[PDB]
Amino acid sequence: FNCYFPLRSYSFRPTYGVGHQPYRVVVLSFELLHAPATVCGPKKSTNLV
Amino acid sequence: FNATRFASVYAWNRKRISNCVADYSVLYNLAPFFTFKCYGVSPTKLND
Amino acid sequence: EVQLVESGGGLVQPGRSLRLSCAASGFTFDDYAMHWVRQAPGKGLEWVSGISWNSDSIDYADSVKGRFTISRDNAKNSLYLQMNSLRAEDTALYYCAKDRGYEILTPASFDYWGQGTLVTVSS
Amino acid sequence: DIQMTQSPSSLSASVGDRVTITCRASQSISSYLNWFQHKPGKAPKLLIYGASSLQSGVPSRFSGSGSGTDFTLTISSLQPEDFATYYCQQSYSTPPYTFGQGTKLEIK
Repeated sequence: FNCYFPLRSYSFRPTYGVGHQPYRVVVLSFELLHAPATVCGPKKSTNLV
Repeated sequence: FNATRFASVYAWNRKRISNCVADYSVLYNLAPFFTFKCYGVSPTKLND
Repeated sequence: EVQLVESGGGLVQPGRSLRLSCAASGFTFDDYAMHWVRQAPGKGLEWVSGISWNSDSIDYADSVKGRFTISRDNAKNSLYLQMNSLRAEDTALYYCAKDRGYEILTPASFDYWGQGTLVTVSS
Repeated sequence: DIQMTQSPSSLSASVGDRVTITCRASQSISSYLNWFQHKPGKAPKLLIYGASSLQSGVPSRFSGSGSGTDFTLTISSLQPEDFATYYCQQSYSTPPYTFGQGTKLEIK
């Protein structure tokens, strides 16, 4: 009494509506900064003019 | 809640409540009320 | 804080008839069950009779079946008990207790009691 | 329960034709059907998973469509190695993974 388990299980079923269907979420956090960068978009180098 | 006699399930009693302060902690603080299922709103934020 | 006033007690000869009145004023009487119980002068409590909120379900003690009858007046918020065919064992004290529920035979027991009235059955 | 019906059973065409096969359900299954190709001499292979999602590695000639109670598969090219038996399977109803009857395909 007055004590609840904070974890509740989502009961996903194929008979549910769109508003209750499970959705997979992937969130990308970019550490975009002046620091030495290591994740680079595909690009071609060029001679040093 | 503390009524001596309830009506039948087919003739379920409907009571309208307004223009007063509703203390939901009283219902939350009575042990005999074993079953407290709520949907569409969190029981903790009922007070606010 | 509710009030339970009982009257009708006294001394009567065996085989006579009398009436006991129990009136309540501290609560709503139209939806509560009421009971008459007996405490012997030298023994413990014993249930006698009782009536529900409405005069539909009625019960009596087995030892007093066919002898005692009860009535309930919701207009004046009280009840009456008719004492008939009294014998030597009915010289005990009688209480007027209020049941917590509304029916006659429920696991809920008597909630509030009243001061007993003394009756005597002797010559 | 659920019942799946195959309106065509044996179909004849040529190497340069276009063929269609339909699978009907007793009630709506919400586009949850799969199409399987079964060669008589080797292990059967899946062609379509879901209503209209094409499995990787198979030619784009096959095309699935339909939603609700009826579903359809179409071949536009009919390459000469497309001889097999085609099945429609539901995965939505309480009877788990019930399959429909076979659908023979022959070229002539």
